[PDB]
Amino acid sequence: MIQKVITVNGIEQNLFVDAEALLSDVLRQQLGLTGVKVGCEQGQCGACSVILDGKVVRACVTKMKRVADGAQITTIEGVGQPENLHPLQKAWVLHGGAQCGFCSPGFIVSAKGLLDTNADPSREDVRDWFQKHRNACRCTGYKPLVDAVMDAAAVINGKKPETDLEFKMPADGRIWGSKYPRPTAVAKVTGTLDYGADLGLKMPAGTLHLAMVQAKVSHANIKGIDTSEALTMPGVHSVITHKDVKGKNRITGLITFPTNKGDGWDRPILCDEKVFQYGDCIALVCADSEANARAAAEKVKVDLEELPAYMSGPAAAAEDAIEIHPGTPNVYFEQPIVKGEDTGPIFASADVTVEGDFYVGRQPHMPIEPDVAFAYMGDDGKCYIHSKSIGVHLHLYMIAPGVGLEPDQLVLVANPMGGTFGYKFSPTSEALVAVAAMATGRPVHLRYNYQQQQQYTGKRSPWEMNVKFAAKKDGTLLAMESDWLVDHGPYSEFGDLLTLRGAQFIGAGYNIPNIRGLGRTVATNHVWGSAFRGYGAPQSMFASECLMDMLAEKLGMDPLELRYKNAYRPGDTNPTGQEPEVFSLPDMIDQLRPKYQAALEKAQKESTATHKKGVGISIGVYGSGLDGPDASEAWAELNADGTITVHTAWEDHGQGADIGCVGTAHEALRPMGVAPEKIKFTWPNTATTPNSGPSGGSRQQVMTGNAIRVACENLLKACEKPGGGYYTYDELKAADKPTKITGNWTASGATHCDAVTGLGKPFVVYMYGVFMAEVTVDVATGQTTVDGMTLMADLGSLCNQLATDGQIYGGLAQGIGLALSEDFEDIKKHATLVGAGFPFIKQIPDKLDIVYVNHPRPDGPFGASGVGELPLTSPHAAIINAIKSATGVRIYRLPAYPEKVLEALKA
Amino acid sequence: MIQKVITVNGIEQNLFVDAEALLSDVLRQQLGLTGVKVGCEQGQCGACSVILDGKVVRACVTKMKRVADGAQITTIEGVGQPENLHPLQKAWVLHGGAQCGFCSPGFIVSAKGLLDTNADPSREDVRDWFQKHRNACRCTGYKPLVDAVMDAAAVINGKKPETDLEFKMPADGRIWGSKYPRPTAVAKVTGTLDYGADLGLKMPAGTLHLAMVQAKVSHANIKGIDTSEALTMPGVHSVITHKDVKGKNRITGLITFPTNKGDGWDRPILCDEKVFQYGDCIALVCADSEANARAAAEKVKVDLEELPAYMSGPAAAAEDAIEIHPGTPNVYFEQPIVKGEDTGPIFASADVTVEGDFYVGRQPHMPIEPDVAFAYMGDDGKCYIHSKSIGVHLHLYMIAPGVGLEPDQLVLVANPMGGTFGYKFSPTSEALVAVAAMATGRPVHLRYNYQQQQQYTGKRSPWEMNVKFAAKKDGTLLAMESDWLVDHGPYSEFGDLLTLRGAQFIGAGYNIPNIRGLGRTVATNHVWGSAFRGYGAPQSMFASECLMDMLAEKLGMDPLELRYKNAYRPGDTNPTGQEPEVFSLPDMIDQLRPKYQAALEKAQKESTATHKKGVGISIGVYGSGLDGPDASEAWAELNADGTITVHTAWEDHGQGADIGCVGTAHEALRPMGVAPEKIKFTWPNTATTPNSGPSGGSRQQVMTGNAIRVACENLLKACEKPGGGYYTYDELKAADKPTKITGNWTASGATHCDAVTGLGKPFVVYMYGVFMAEVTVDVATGQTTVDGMTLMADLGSLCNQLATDGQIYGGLAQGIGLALSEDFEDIKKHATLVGAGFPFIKQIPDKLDIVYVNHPRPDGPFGASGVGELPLTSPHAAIINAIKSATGVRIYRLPAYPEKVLEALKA
Ligand code: FES
Ligand code: FES
Ligand code: FES
Ligand code: FES
Ligand SMILES: [Cl-]
Ligand SMILES: [Cl-]
Ligand SMILES: [Cl-]
Ligand SMILES: [Cl-]
Ligand SMILES: [Cl-]
Ligand SMILES: [Cl-]
Ligand SMILES: [Mg+2]
Ligand SMILES: [Mg+2]
Ligand SMILES: [Mg+2]
Ligand SMILES: [Mg+2]
Ligand SMILES: [Mg+2]
Ligand SMILES: [Mg+2]
Ligand code: NA
Ligand code: NA
Ligand code: NA
Ligand code: NA
Repeated sequence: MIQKVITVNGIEQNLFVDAEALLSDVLRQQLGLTGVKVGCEQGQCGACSVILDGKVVRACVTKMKRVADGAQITTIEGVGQPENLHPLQKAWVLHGGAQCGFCSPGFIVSAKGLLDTNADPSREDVRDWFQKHRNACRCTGYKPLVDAVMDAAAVINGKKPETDLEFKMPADGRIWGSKYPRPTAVAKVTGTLDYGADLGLKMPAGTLHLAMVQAKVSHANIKGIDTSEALTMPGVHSVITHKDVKGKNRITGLITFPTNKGDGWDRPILCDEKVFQYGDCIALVCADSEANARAAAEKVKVDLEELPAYMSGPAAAAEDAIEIHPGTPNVYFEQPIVKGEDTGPIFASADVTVEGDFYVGRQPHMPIEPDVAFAYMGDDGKCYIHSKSIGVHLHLYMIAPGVGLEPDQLVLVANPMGGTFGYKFSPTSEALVAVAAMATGRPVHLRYNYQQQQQYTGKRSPWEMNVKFAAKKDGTLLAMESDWLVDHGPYSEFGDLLTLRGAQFIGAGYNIPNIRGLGRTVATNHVWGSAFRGYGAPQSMFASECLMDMLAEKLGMDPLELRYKNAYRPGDTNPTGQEPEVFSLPDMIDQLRPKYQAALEKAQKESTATHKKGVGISIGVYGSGLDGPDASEAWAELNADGTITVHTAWEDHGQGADIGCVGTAHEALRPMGVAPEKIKFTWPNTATTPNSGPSGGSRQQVMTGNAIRVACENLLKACEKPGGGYYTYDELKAADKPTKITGNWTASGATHCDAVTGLGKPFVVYMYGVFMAEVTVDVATGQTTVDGMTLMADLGSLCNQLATDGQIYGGLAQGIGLALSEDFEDIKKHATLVGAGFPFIKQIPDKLDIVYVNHPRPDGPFGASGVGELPLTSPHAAIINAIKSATGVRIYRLPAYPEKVLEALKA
Repeated sequence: MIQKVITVNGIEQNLFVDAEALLSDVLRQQLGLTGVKVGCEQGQCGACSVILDGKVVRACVTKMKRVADGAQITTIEGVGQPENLHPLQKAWVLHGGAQCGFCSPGFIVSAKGLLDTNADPSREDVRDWFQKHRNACRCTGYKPLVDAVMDAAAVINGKKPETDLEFKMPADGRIWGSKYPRPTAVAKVTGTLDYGADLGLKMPAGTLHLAMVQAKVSHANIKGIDTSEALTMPGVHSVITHKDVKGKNRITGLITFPTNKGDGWDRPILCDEKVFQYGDCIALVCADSEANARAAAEKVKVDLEELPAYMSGPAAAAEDAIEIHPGTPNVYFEQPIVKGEDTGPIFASADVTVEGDFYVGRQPHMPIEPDVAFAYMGDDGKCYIHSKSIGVHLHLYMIAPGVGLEPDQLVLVANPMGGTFGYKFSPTSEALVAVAAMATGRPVHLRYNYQQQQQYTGKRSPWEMNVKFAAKKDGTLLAMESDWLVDHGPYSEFGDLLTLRGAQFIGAGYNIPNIRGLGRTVATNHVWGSAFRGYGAPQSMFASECLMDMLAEKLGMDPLELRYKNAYRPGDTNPTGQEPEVFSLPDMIDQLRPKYQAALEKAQKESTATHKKGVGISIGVYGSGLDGPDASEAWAELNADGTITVHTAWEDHGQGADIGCVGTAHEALRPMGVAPEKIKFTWPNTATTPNSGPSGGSRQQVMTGNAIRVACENLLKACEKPGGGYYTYDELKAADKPTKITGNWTASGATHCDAVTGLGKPFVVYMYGVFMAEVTVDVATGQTTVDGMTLMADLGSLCNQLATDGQIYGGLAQGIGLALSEDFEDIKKHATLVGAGFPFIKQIPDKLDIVYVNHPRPDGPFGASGVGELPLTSPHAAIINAIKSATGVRIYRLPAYPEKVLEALKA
């Protein structure tokens, strides 16, 4: 050990440290500076950025031996605090740069380092700086972060007054549609919002820290578990196995389709008879620290009989394949789509036909914050779980039978969380922590490292697809045929539903009267499927939007004009036979057209012999809702202090559940003149908030926004005074009148898609958009650079523009990754951010352009649709179409790795 | 466990707690708010004061179940921070209210609570508030704290501008003699100075926490130790016993007098053959937490043969008594005093003689911070100890042979510390933590609780005394006889030296030509003797100053006038035959006289039948130095940034080592125009600071102040430019000239007192004072209230008036405790603050008056003497003399408990 006397955030610290200890651990654990966020732990994400003697360093890869006596360190806590915000923090809030907020401290500290060395950076200087310092963001697409740095710099430079970094209320007083900052922003930009790992550090002594004993093969029969060496190791309390589970030790898919061949009870909590994928949790070590638990987990010995593993859909679907779940065929679900007339004769007599085979793979979510959860037994006898769940009520029912609790004896709460992008539509760690809390009686905390986040959370499910179009010479679509095979890994939850998405979205955007297709879901031993932003659309629409360009090529037609010819207009129906609710695609195409033509001309002018430029188009469509007559509930309550609490379980991945609540409520409450800062939101809790439903399917703004609107309308009625005006809390309580008022809303016009035909009216609101990608391909290396993305978006009406702009930029960036760099195929190589192709700032163009072409929705609150998943529906198709425009080569199987593009260029 | 969402220091906290947990632990350990100080842990000291929902509460006795959802908590961190100080914090700094600083956060938070309820309190309102809220201070005597509250209130009320709470530099630029604030004040008032327990919380995981296995009988032969049950208990690493000690397992007294009958090696580190007092440490449990170590220590079984214990000096000194240290007589030292002619014949022929038997007991130091230390093995192979040592070099040599290290392989460092008042002139925990660090190889931390602070740190040693005076009718003293028996408990360190103090100080202040006396030191089984502020003078001068009043009474002379007749004047010598260096007692008496006469008249006028008022006088004298030719060393270094570091081992109990250094250096550096904020001090460290010596004997201002002066004079010479002016650092380094310059100083005129006669010149500088106490005695209950104290003080020249005023107020308050309420006689009953008679604010009068009558010392730096121990030399004699004045009764044996006074009143 060594004494080091240094200054941290301007205050002398008399530190006692191991010279080999990591600065991140010292700052977070010894000094309580949990504003230093840790994600990857490998120097790749920048979340742990601190200033050390004028240099921005990653604290997770800086050992204390590198910190000199008398060193100066600054963390986010030294940049500024609530009510003493630095210009960078104020700018972040104003520009909406904190979505999940997990990267915000690190970007802000890094930016202070930049501005201390270059007071007047260009936007490119800012981008170069964040590239060099490895500041990674998965939510924002980087543009808002650069915007914030530039604004702060202007203020620090005296070019602009600091008051201009503070939001100015619009003249109309309306926050609906405005850039009003989100309530959680201040906490996020000051490092004072506690995420799950932060909470772990602040839990009491005697909290047990868990480590997973995980399968290191992909498929096996388990013969035994020996914990004897582990029990002797430092700090170890006990080891938990399936024998300690008090219920069924299975997670239920809950809404497993009747025509699924499996019962939906396939997924264990702790493996008992079998390993089904690499990473499966076989045991939990409980210890006094994460470090001691992990060390001991390495000594637990599992005796396995390894089995041949099926690592792709086609392998597992072979007629000869051995059943992974004995008694259930590996191909456990099929969904037909049968619209209109038989397609065979139409293809035979059509002027033109096209066909393609396409692939979209196992995209990894890559939030900056790896999975983390904790649980404890309450003083009331219930088991409490606090996690990254984005469907607390859903997950309660998925896990309660398995853990052996009745639903009223378990409570799930959503912690503040650093992104999910859908992986948390699935249970991950909740059942594990519940079992351990129940077995020990003690609080327990489980933090995944980044390798576990990659290997042992669910993934976008790969689809192998064949799609065909028949059309007239004038471009009018006549018929479509489709086939898709969904590799869902070993756990069935929502796999049938994901497969149904192919019937709904392959070919969406156009009038196609005649469709014959079939989706099939297959169990494999690769990573299990969890929702990933777009949930079936990125697969489906990659195929159909690439195939539209192939059709245009075969006709000698411009691909934007081919889309214009076929786009939904009154009278048309979507693939499930339902009429669209608004018709904005022609409007959006007409408004895009001159920008597309100019982009084509620029690409022609600026292309060189070696660097070929191209422009690509695609359409995106997706539902806002879960299928059928989805519903939500909210409670609007006048509090004694005159504030109003809007109680919901609107789960916040980081997308803006807080501001969606406040903005929607504000608009609904305008007759009573309620200031936005007087409106409070509630963190999701299954005991004390209503069943608003999960934040999946881009649904909350529509479903919960409507429930909030109704609850607020009902509160206004409850407060109305005879003769005009409104009663105060005191007046209502004195008259023994209610102050907490319910509202509910149901999408009553919706119906589930049929099991035989796929036809129905699954959503009452959809999101519609048109993408344009501008790219450059280096034909010597095959490397593609995306120079610009544009989204024409019809969101009906904006609840909050900081929220929607940010959602779109973030989705576009994930689309660039999906197109060019991302996959989870190689269990070890793709288990790091850099290994799996995470998009760092230079991969995302500064030119991300949005044009809102909003057609108010009949059933949306104040006309709103969702936004969340729209920007990932097909940006990757636009990008691949742009590579084709540039070079003549078509990549059918994502991602467009440089060598793959080169091979195609040279064939 | 329960989730509680509350606000702490204005920030929402999502807390997870045990409902039974103490708020102090939650705030300090879970939230890192080490500004909440914990001392007593029993709700008696107020150090842990926090504001909870507008009420000031003691966090150490507030369980989390009392903290409601939505509660608001404020700690010192929420009051203000460095560079954002609250008016109360600024006022504390300006008024010098932070000496050790350990109580400062709690008083400030408590005061904010006061001012939030009563914006314009009277001084009595402030006192009533601190009484009610149990805010205890052992350093300041409370008056400076009340001063600070009143000043802050005026500012908060708009009656006075906030800028007036900031120090204004004197016109002359001189900080010597000024009220310049001490460097450490800001950290203390903001809770950002880490004391030893705070450091423990900020040490790395894998630091082991120690608990002592202690004797629960006073005297025994040890037969065995069974650790078997303890080793099985939660979190336990190991148990350390004497078998793990690598050296002699004894602490050496180091400077044991040759005529001592013992070898000075009597004190074990870990008991091996015997228990010598209740509380002796027999083993150390090492565990993952203090709580787990303590729980396991309760299960360690010690097999003992209890022996009869001698619990007082007279019992142990009986001719028949069994030797506690076999081979050494219990009476192990005698010091004669033989001055002038044989006293028998002088007593026989004198006009008047008086005699008395007096007792001063086992006063407990009662710092607000209980003892704490830690140790580790450095990367350099040395063993480092960080403790409350106020003599780091001294303690290194006292313990190194016992722990089995050569002196260069051990390093002792003084942590910031919450008071000692001399107990840390002794080793307490240093050898214990060293043994454990060496045995385990791991960092180790040991915190005493308040019961252990009381039972198992050293104490003022009781003296049983008989003193006699012979005098002429006109009051001229002719001769003195003295006998004293010093109960030193079982451990000899500095016991012989303490006994020699009786030869030096019994009768000090007056010309007494003929003296015959004898002091004897005896080992007992009550608590071992450690220095307590005044170190022999409080005992010695209680006897002689009470006896002077008895002489005055027998002569029918006024007791101030009797002192005036006899006080040192040129030509006189002190009891050791040495001439005083200055002669200020007559001056001080002349200046006190009219205030004494007015006080007498007030007492006469204001006395009633039931409440009798009186006025008492005493003189105090004490040396500044350790005996003989004491010395110190300092290094003055010009740093590259133009600051100057003054390197010393001036140990800070809280008295002001920081400001003594800065003020003395500033004065010495004035020719070069060095601003005070440019002068840095060094925390004591045996490896990297010079052997400046211990902060004992009121010596540092004289010894180390002179060394600092010399080092600074030498730095000026090193920086002088030919032709006038001074070179910069850059100019000196370029010329390859030295920048770090030594200075030393020795009290060359001093000699040790003779072993046969007691004569010598032990100190070259003394401190001189005259006390006046004003009291009221309720003759129905025997309760005495001290209504006022005055000290006429000759300190030569003031380095810093905030420091000296505070030292005097603090010493006067300890004198009130010594006189009226304090003892450590009953091992259990006196093991709490309240049980042992700690003076809370209402026991200390707001009227504490100082008059400086400074006679510059020939050998002091800029004329300064010490101050530290002067105010405790005899205030308790003045108080007892005032009780006699008021009521006619004399208390001979302290303390003057009400029942004791009543018994005397009624006899
Ligand atoms: S770079 Fe440190 S946590 Fe990712
Ligand atoms: S806001 Fe950047 S990772 Fe979420
Ligand atoms: S009153 Fe809480 S530590 Fe003393
Ligand atoms: S300053 Fe109050 S206890 Fe030391
Ligand atoms: Cl057909
Ligand atoms: Cl391909
Ligand atoms: Cl490649
Ligand atoms: Cl004699
Ligand atoms: Cl008495
Ligand atoms: Cl009493
Ligand atoms: Mg500022
Ligand atoms: Mg038509
Ligand atoms: Mg190749
Ligand atoms: Mg202020
Ligand atoms: Mg004389
Ligand atoms: Mg009695
Ligand atoms: Na901590
Ligand atoms: Na792993
Ligand atoms: Na802590
Ligand atoms: Na004890």
